[PDB]
Amino acid sequence: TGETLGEKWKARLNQMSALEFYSYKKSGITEVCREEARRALKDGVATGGHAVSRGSAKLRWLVERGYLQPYGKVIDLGCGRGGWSYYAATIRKVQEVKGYTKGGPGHEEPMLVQSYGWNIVRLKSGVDVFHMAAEPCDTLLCDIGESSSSPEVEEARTLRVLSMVGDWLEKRPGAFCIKVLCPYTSTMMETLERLQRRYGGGLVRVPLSRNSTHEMYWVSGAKSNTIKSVSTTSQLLLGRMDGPRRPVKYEEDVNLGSGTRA
Ligand SMILES: C[n+]1cn([C@@H]2O[C@H](COP(=O)(O)OP(=O)(O)OP(=O)(O)OC[C@H]3O[C@@H](n4cnc5c(N)ncnc54)[C@H](O)[C@@H]3O)[C@@H](O)[C@H]2O)c2nc(N)[nH]c(=O)c21
Ligand SMILES: Nc1ncnc2c1ncn2[C@@H]1O[C@H](CSCC[C@H](N)C(=O)O)[C@@H](O)[C@H]1O
Repeated sequence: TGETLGEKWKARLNQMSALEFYSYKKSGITEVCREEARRALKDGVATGGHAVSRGSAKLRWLVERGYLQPYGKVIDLGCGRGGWSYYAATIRKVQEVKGYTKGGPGHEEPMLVQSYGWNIVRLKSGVDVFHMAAEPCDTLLCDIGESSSSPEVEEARTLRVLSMVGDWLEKRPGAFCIKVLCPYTSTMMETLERLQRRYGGGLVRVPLSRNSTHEMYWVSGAKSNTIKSVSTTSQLLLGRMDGPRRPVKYEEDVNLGSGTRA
């Protein structure tokens, strides 16, 4: 009554027992194996081509199906350690990549490794993108949204980055990948259609994502209907909460390799 499918989903999620939530997080999702790569982020090995974060595999999932084909100048807002930046540098059509994150006592500190094409990567900490001016780009990236147990707080936060991203979409990317932390409220499906009407694109759910978050990524390579695509992911997560759990589909993490300009 009066609630969206996503709203009716997150309510039951907040009422799950500790074990009911633990066994449900990874049930039936796809996940990249990062064990041997975490022994690389600490051994100082920058040559092995490992990923710094799991975001490298997530973006590798999206770029490898035309959901976004980066090129020219690319920009990743909230790069953290640059999981999205180090994969974008391996793309052959891109030239300049710049990452930006604060990395203060509030969040993750950027890491610099030697993945293939690391010379074109510019990751600096100490930036607040909510007070940053938009620069011309051909590929916009944004992975900022922060979880919250209240569907209204996730809404109040997601509209803030979508209003900030409108200044970078005012710089007209050629291919973008914007994360919509909460797309499932009646105010959300409203705005996401309003932005797609003027700037194009569509939303898509990545199998790298957990069952605990309703996050979806607004891409430039998919033209899906908004309300139907969001509701599809809503109904998809609900079925996983009732029956017996299912094993996670493991995969090999990206291997960005090593090298220089080419
Ligand atoms: C940790 N946790 C998260 N969620 C739910 O999953 C959604 C996203 O969960 P997340 O795991 O993706 O979030 P994050 O990326 O920060 O990792 P982590 O698992 O460590 O969760 C930490 C955050 O979850 C929130 N949280 C902690 N405990 C609970 C709880 N009992 N119920 C709801 N939210 C919680 C807190 O705001 C905390 O900051 C949250 O909105 C929440 O409804 C939980 N639900 C139950 N029923 N029991 C839990 O323990 C729980
Ligand atoms: N308001 C803000 N301004 C700048 N960076 C922010 C921000 N809010 C969150 N962030 C940053 O966004 C990052 C998201 S983690 C994403 C990292 C990377 N895109 C990857 O996929 O691997 C966090 O590390 C956090 O530091």
